Amino acid sequence: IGLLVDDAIVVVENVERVMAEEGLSPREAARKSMGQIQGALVGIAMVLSAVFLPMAFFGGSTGVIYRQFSITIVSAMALSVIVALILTPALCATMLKPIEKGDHGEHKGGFFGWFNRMFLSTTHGYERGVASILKHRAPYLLIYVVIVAGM
Amino acid sequence: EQGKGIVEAAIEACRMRLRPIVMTSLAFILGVVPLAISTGAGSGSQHAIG
Repeated sequence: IGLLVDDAIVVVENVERVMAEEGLSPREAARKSMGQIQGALVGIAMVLSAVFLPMAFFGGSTGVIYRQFSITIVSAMALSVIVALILTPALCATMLKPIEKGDHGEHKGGFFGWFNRMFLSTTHGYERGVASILKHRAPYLLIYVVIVAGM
Repeated sequence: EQGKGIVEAAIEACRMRLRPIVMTSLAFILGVVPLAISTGAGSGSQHAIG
């Protein structure tokens, strides 16, 4: 259910992202956004099914344990990419036609419009953070080797 | 492949994609903390994965 609700939330953010950054039409928003997401979403299927397929190939008493685990995962993730490519591009374009006026999280209803501004401050700090990673680039790669000594 | 290079592209990529990562992170954490906190029938096997 965790990986099954992952892809149910990674696909609505991509179609609201073009509504937020461009104000594009909410019908053609799916064709505009998921024209470059349909390849990635069908490509994550053959890696998320390949991290589970060979473990269901074992024999003996552990084979009956390892099968009906991996089968119950691949049956969930094999059709979720299909319903993510079929259903929700139509449903974001039919039962969701939002046109926001005026506010951008300032008023928001009440005073809870500070949380998205805090999120903006964290990503504004995060781009400076990855710039400070790309400052010298040697210690942040040499700490990776002392990480994998843990492995 | 459109207008940017190498170092500048990966910064704007994570600036675009920081919101879905923290979207799935809190959801996946809070969905699996019940079987990591709960006690009872089969909880000793739930705690081996949660």
